[PDB]
Amino acid sequence: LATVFPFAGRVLDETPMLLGEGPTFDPASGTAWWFNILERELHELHLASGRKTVHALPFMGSALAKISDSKQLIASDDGLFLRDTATGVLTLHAELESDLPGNRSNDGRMHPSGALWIGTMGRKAETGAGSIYHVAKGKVTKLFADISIPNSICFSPDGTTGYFVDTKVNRLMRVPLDARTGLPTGKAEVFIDSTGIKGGMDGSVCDAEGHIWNARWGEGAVDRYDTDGNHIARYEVPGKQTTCPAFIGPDASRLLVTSAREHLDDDAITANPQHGLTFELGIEVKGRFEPLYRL
Ligand SMILES: [Cl-]
Ligand SMILES: [K+]
Repeated sequence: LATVFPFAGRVLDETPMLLGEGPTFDPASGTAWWFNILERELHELHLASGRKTVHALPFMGSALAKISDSKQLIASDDGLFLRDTATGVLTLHAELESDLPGNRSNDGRMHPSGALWIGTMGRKAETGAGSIYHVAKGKVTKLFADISIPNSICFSPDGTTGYFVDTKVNRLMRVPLDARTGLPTGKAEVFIDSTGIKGGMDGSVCDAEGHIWNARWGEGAVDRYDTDGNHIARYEVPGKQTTCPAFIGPDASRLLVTSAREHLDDDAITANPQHGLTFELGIEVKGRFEPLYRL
């Protein structure tokens, strides 16, 4: 091998996140959204102005989908909730491991059919405690079981392949899908075996050409893979506990990257105060805006 691109981007938000995750962009308002999972915060950044707002949640949100200009869907440890964007009022939409207090939600992403894929996990990453679910029109269907840390959920440009990983295993899987529903039409196949290679495969996006861009926890990097699964580049970022990328900007042509301070000792934070910050890379990407969730 991958070509290394040292960081030449910028800091989008100087506030450090304990566990920055789940970033997404609303092109209609020009606003990036992400979570601070463990602190129950939903962060809002208006890009053009740099105006930052932090919204307190009664649960650990980990994924956000737009429904309309007035409504969003939030996946959390306590279920799936509708959020009114004007008032911030939250209303239960569907249960999601709502009777499993030992688990929380993690990585999730919208399929172009309007269905959400969302991962869950034991709060201590208990082996095999997690799953990946499909949510469409409030109906929840389990897709994959026995996953310790679900991650890297994303989809090919035509909606016909899904990708995911168990971060504890680091074998990125591909799944053939029905593009009209986002449901699998075949079993998962190993696409990228990165087992034993340093760092954990965390959140991913898939660009307009079908390349996967994966945040690598512990390596301060976003790794890019071509459509054969070759590792062609590594884009360095200052926060080493890299968690997730997102396409941002008016042409979905910039890349936002969240990071985390979780577990890091005080000396580590002192040595690198950029742990946990939210960045933009210096390079162009050819992205796509996230699909809307269909009620
Ligand atoms: Cl160009
Ligand atoms: K739960």
